Amino acid sequence: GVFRVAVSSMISPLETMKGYGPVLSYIEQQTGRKVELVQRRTYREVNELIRENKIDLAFICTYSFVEAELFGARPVAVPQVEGNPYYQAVVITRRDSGINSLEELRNKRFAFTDPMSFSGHIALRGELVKVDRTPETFFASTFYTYSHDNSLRAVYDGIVDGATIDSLVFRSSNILYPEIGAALQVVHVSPLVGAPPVVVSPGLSEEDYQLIRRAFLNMHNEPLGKQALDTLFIDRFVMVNSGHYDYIREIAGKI
Repeated sequence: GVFRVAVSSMISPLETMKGYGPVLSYIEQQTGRKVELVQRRTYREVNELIRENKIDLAFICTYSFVEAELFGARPVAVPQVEGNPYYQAVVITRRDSGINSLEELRNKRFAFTDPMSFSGHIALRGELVKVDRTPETFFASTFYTYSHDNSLRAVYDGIVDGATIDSLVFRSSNILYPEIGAALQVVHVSPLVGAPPVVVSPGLSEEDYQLIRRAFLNMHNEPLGKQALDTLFIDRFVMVNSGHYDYIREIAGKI
């Protein structure tokens, strides 16, 4: 049958099929199966498609992966970006705010991305356990933007006092958008975590799992695979190291 690949529609609005097109063509080449792109606004909805075996493969966030593993989602491979199969969250404020630390955001307005994002939510919910607080009992108000880009924009425009976003989104935005760049500062960085594993649904056969894993790990050695990687701003796919996610697994237990 069709091979269904699920992604969030909010990471790159209007540019999702443009971004994923080449890698879907690569999956078609390596599997011989017609590929359908399945989009949802929320990572909660993407995880429910995986749980119910309504899709074969998904590009999900790192906290989504820690939840999806409990219902038998299997990691395929991990993207290596800027030479690292790992990353962190950054907390950003305006240089002119007088808010120069995570601590000084107490009783301030804060933006998260998707509730199931590590770099956009769970990193900060986890760290606040240190002082027996939650976002709701630490910040004056919280808002879920479902977008690293839109959280960065809300800090820039002064709508919120702070946000947590992916480090590469921030550093790339600083280059692309020079004025937003000069207005913003990183005041806090999270611990390191593994890059989000590409996953398959629990229903997939062991032969299909091995075929897909080998295709992802070999993608950088195939001409179409190289085009797919360049388009996604990924160096290559490397083998999953389960230990890379243990900080997130521990946070999940502490809520």
